[PDB]
Amino acid sequence: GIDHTSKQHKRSGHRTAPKSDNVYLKLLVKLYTFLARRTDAPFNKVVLKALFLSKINRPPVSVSRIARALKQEGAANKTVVVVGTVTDDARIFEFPKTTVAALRFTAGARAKIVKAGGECITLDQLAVRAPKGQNTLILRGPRNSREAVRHFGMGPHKGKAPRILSTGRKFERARGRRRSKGFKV
Amino acid sequence: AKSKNHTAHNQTRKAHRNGIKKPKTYKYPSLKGVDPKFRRNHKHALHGTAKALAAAKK
Amino acid sequence: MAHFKEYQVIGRRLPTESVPEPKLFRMRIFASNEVIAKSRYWYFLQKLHKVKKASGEIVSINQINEAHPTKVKNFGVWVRYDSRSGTHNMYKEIRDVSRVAAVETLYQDMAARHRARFRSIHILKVAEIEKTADVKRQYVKQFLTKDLKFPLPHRVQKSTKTFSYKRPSTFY
Amino acid sequence: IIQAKRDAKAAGSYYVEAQHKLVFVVRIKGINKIPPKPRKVLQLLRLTRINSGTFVKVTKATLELLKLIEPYVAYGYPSYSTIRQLVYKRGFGKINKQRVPLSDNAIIEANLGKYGILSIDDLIHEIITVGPHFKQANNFLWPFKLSNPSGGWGVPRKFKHFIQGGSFGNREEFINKLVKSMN
Amino acid sequence: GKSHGYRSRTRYMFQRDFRKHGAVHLSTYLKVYKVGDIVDIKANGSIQKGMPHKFYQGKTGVVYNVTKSSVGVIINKMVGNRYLEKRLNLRVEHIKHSKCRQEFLERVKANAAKRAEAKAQGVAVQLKRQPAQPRESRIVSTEGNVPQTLAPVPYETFI
RNA sequence: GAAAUUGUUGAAAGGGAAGGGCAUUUGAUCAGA
RNA sequence: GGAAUACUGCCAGCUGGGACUGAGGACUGCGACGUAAGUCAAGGAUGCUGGCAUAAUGGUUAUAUGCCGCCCGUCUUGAAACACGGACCAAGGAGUCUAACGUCUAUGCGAGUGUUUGGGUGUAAAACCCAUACGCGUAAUGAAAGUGAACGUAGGUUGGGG
RNA sequence: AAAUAUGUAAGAAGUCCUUGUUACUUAAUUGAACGUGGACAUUUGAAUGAAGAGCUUUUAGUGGGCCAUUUUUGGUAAGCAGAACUGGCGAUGCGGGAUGAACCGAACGUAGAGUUAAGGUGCCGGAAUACACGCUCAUCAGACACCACAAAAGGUGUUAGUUCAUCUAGACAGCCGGACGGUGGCCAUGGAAGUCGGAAUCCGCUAAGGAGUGUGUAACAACUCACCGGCCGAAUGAACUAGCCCUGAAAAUGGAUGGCGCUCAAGCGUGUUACCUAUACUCUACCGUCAGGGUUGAUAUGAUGCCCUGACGAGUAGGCAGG
RNA sequence: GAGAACAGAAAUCUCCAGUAGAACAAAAGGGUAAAAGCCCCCUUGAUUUUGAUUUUCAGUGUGAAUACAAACCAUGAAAGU
RNA sequence: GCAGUCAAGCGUUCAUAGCGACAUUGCUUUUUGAUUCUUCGAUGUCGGCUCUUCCUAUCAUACCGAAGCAGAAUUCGGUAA
RNA sequence: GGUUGCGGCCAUAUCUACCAGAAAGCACCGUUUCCCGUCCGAUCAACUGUAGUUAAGCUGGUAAGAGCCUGACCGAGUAGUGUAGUGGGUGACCAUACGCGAAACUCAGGUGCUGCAAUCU
Ligand SMILES: [K+]
Ligand SMILES: [Mg+2]
Ligand SMILES: [Mg+2]
Ligand SMILES: [Mg+2]
Ligand SMILES: [Mg+2]
Ligand SMILES: [Mg+2]
Ligand SMILES: [Mg+2]
Ligand SMILES: [Mg+2]
Ligand SMILES: [Mg+2]
Ligand SMILES: [Mg+2]
Ligand SMILES: [Mg+2]
Ligand SMILES: [Mg+2]
Ligand SMILES: [Mg+2]
Ligand SMILES: [Mg+2]
Ligand SMILES: [Mg+2]
Ligand SMILES: [Mg+2]
Ligand SMILES: [Mg+2]
Ligand SMILES: [Mg+2]
Ligand SMILES: [Mg+2]
Ligand SMILES: [Mg+2]
Ligand SMILES: [Mg+2]
Ligand SMILES: [Mg+2]
Ligand SMILES: [Mg+2]
Ligand SMILES: [Mg+2]
Ligand SMILES: [Mg+2]
Ligand SMILES: [Mg+2]
Ligand SMILES: [Mg+2]
Ligand SMILES: [Mg+2]
Ligand SMILES: [Mg+2]
Ligand SMILES: [Mg+2]
Ligand SMILES: [Mg+2]
Ligand SMILES: [Mg+2]
Ligand SMILES: [Mg+2]
Ligand SMILES: [Mg+2]
Ligand SMILES: [Mg+2]
Ligand SMILES: [Mg+2]
Ligand SMILES: [Mg+2]
Ligand SMILES: [Mg+2]
Ligand SMILES: [Mg+2]
Ligand SMILES: [Mg+2]
Repeated sequence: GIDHTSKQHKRSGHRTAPKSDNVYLKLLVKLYTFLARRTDAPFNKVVLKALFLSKINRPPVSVSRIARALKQEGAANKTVVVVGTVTDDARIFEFPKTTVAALRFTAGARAKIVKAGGECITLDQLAVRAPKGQNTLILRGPRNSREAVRHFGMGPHKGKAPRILSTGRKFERARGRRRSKGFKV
Repeated sequence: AKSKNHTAHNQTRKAHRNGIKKPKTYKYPSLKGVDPKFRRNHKHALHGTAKALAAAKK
Repeated sequence: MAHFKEYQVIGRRLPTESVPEPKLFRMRIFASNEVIAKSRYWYFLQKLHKVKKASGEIVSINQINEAHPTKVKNFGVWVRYDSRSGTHNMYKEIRDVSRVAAVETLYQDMAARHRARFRSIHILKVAEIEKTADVKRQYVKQFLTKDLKFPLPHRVQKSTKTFSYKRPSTFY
Repeated sequence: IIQAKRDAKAAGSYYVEAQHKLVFVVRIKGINKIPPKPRKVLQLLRLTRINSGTFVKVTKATLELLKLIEPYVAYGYPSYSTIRQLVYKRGFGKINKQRVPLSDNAIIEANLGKYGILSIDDLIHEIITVGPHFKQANNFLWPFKLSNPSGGWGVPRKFKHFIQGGSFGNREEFINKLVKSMN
Repeated sequence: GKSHGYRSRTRYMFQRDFRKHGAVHLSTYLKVYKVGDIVDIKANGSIQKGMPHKFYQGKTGVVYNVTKSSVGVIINKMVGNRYLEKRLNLRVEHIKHSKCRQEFLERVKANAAKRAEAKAQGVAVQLKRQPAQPRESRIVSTEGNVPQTLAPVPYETFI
């Protein structure tokens, strides 16, 4: 007998492979597994981990986000790496010339980058260009912006978006939502 | 039929399974209950300090 | 609690700025080892003086060997013990060659006759009665007569084997 | 030490030897029905299994732990021979924690060499003399997994104090015999 | 039926420290509390306003707010299996400055002084406190201190 | 043309149930090199 | 006065008998001995020999012997229960589908998305193709009339992977 | 006014120095708060540990509990009823307590070896009819906690003690001799003389004798004892204390230290060793799980692969995974 | 307690002692002495706005309470309340 | 319900022949309670009749000890179901 | 060092009974037109500092003084208590082991200390 100080046979709780069955994603994972093992590159390790992430953990990164990251001081010539989808944004009117490595590009995002005069490369092209992740800039989309997230932690005085199908007057706004009907929240 | 009324038996074991958690101290704690006069003036003091620190980059 | 050795145990009532060099109290403790000797020392010092193990220290512990381990002595032993219903003082006499053997006999005898365990007995005093005719217990006095002889009737020899072929004898 | 004792006796004084700086503690109680505070103290002394042993540097803060766990452990003052035999036969180190046997001095140097400990005898020295890096050397030592004693416990019942004819508590110098029979 | 009022079971807790009843001395009001100061809560039963609940008697917290006659104190209350932040509005008669950190501040100052004098004089720091160490060897003399032999005393009643 | 249930033959065991687990004796039977 | 011996402890002192185990499978390491070559008990068994070559070992099966073994299912704090169901066997026999949803995951596309109401077409309930709409999303808030998201490098501070 | 329990602190979000903002505050650049700039990494300021820490979502079952020690309420009490802390059972097998949910020991992958726990070692039954000092004889002996009951009160049974006494100037017991006088002491009584009662407890002779220890009479008488002597000659008496044993001690089918049986025990108290054996501990092998790693440089087809290292494995309800 | 016509044990007047042995609406507990008690004077903060907080607690509601803010007031010489 | 221990008293005298207050220790489970553990997919729920066996806290019978046992009768108690 | 004003801690400062107090201060003390308040110039208000006094207040001292305070190997490592045992005991309870550890009692000592400002033989 052993007085265990922790749960026995506990799984790490982190993905060690993508749940996806995409053969090309698995090939990318094989490449970056090799790189992360035999380069000592923190970039390679974090990209390998990012290649496992589920869809909601890979929120899209827009060309606007890329442009702001490049407006960062000294980042103007760094290659932007997005392990996920790069989406287009018409709210910007001056996109810079840059190199973006991403899992996927929207038609509009690819068009905007190429029209600005840059290149859209895949992550294996990125691995060939910078096996240690030289001069890279890893961008991540706004995870805590999902519609599902605003319902998380619902409760009194939390301000957290009740789960509701129909919105408007007569829909969860009377008793418990104002001091004139019983109480407020 | 009468039944048990109350006991704290097993409650500490239940609470310690996931452990009693210290409440994650933060720097810059909230100013929720702080005196509103102090807060009203603190907003102006901070806006002025921000303006001064901005202008101080010449 | 086992075969006994006698230890002198000297403790201090640890010095402070007020009282340097405290008064070095000593006891003769019959115990089977030194851990028990020091434990008994602290037990009796806490019965006697305002001190405890945490506020004192053991200055020394030394086994005391019998000065004449091969001469038969008569010991007077004064004990204090707790019965099931009270505390009592007792005086007994034990014939043996050493204080440790006398004390072991005393513990056996207290257990046998009064069901007094080790924890219930205090050895107040053990002293050799130097002069016979100061032996005051007949069960010892009968062994001090001149030219003492006695047979050992009905000798029972133990067989090494299950069966015997002779219908044995108890002569001696 | 021997000469100081003799000289004090010759001068009519008493040489009060220094208090012991090192104890070896062995958990002699199973893992069932332990009150929470003693159980936590046992886990913090890494005695999470019966017949597991660790070295503890004696201070007030650790003496008050031994006091709490007394009915579940036998402990005492380990000799150089006992420590040497423990480390030689049952010495294991924590390297990615990986319970690595101390079969070569290269492992000891690779993990404790930053403290000046280059060999198994350097480790034994840092244990017996409670050195500046005793905490790191002792924690690097995996808790010793001893067997039951080979000639028995010497008592019919283990779970009263050593003073009361049992096995637990401080048995100060007899811990060497117990551990030698357990090793 | 059962009774759990605000001041239930406080009969002795909120009493006035026999022969210390009456008016609160002026030092209590002359004390100065700043946001961040560590205070111990001990309710004064003679000041019924701004009084803490009985749970906070003997609790130590951090001043987060300062008002005319009171301070806001942050306490960490254990509820269930975690701690919740509680904000009490206590009048200054129910709080005192905590000495739970005066020893720490004095150690901080002595440590700075020792570090300075060390990096000025040589190389040694030894700035961490240490638990009470095992005693060192000593020689105990018998000159004027010959050991006295005690024996257990016989039983008697003396009643 | 299953099982329950049954006859016959063959084998075996059987002092107030039978059945089962570990191990081996004995009998019968059998694969592997 | 000089020894001895007991007791306790130490030896990186020597040495005899017994039991279980032999995992691994080129080399690589740390050592030891040796002057060096090499050798070794040093990162896990090899060497020599005998009988058998099949029911001999072994498997299966029945039986015997030693020790052990209450009747399952169920409700229950508690069942072998003098609690309930069950004489036996075969076959059947109990979380399904749907409308609308929460979380999570996969996929496609992405500020958009959904071809399949319908139309075209067809090798004809398939597959293929498609306009306008519509649904959800891209704006919230207020009972409502209504109003409606950049001081700033879409802010400052602290931490923050890279 | 404890013990136990309990709040806080033991640093870089720290300490020190200078000076910017403000509509707050001050008589006042006074202060408050927030900053700018500057200095301080070996012990960044106790110990020990840390199969890491932090965070989130979403759902199952459950929402009859019960037991043990300790604290504790109601009740005579209960295997009763109700609370506190912990540990358990439920949900759990295994060794022990014969038997048993909860007690003791210890928690469980499949095996081998060794050692043990609690409990045991006459035989059942593995293991000393071991060793040592005593106690006990029961015509209802006793024989291991939980636990399967016994008390007050007693016993020249026996053992060990405590205290006070007597004693060669002769003790205790035994046998024998004396056991008087004032005096029918005072009072009463119908009668009361030592002896139905109250009170007084004297004196002489004295070696010694009570204004009386009992029997006796109506009262007498008469016997008898305290008290003193004769004989004997070394020890003896009293009150207590507590061990074992005995009395106290009565129920219903025939039966239970588990059984047999056991008496310088195979009982009781105590001490020392040896020995027996759990699914526990130690070492090794194998299975699986988890974790950390190595290896896409080729013939190389299982990179979800191959391989190295360490640790772990109980389970109802329930969840998930691989089949 | 000591005193004063009726007037005594109880009327009213006076002094002394008096740590609260009184009073504070009510149950009990706490609290209070130049007061929180008694008497007197002035008053309506028992008002307005909408937040925060504590107890019960799911950290929901309700009740009750605490400390502020922004007003208008009361009282006092004033600090204040 | 049954039985002890002590012994102020009753018993003309006399605590204990036979009793026995004030107290106090127990036993039993043929009383009645207390509890709700078993049984509500059901243990046939009064009494009598019949019949067997068991217990002893013995009414009689056997043999005894004690007495406030002269005899007779009776009472107390022992071994005894 | 005394004294006053304001104080801090709130008896080592309080209470009882006596004695002493130089200077200054404080105080009692003198008066009722004014402001003010009373049944009452007793209190409170005002005026004088002049008529007087240390009688009292006040301060200090004294007391095998009461109280209070401090300390103690004084009691006491006692009571209690955390942890432990297949310890004892029919039980009630108790002993032992590892720790913590009172209160009463006894004795000894003490009887305000001090901040700011002003003033004084
Ligand atoms: K029924
Ligand atoms: Mg319930
Ligand atoms: Mg052996
Ligand atoms: Mg044992
Ligand atoms: Mg108090
Ligand atoms: Mg057919
Ligand atoms: Mg058939
Ligand atoms: Mg030897
Ligand atoms: Mg075979
Ligand atoms: Mg069986
Ligand atoms: Mg039931
Ligand atoms: Mg069942
Ligand atoms: Mg039954
Ligand atoms: Mg049913
Ligand atoms: Mg049926
Ligand atoms: Mg079927
Ligand atoms: Mg239910
Ligand atoms: Mg259940
Ligand atoms: Mg269990
Ligand atoms: Mg039993
Ligand atoms: Mg045998
Ligand atoms: Mg008795
Ligand atoms: Mg007569
Ligand atoms: Mg008996
Ligand atoms: Mg036996
Ligand atoms: Mg024995
Ligand atoms: Mg095994
Ligand atoms: Mg892996
Ligand atoms: Mg499992
Ligand atoms: Mg007033
Ligand atoms: Mg209410
Ligand atoms: Mg119940
Ligand atoms: Mg029926
Ligand atoms: Mg029937
Ligand atoms: Mg009878
Ligand atoms: Mg006047
Ligand atoms: Mg005046
Ligand atoms: Mg005067
Ligand atoms: Mg006095
Ligand atoms: Mg236990």
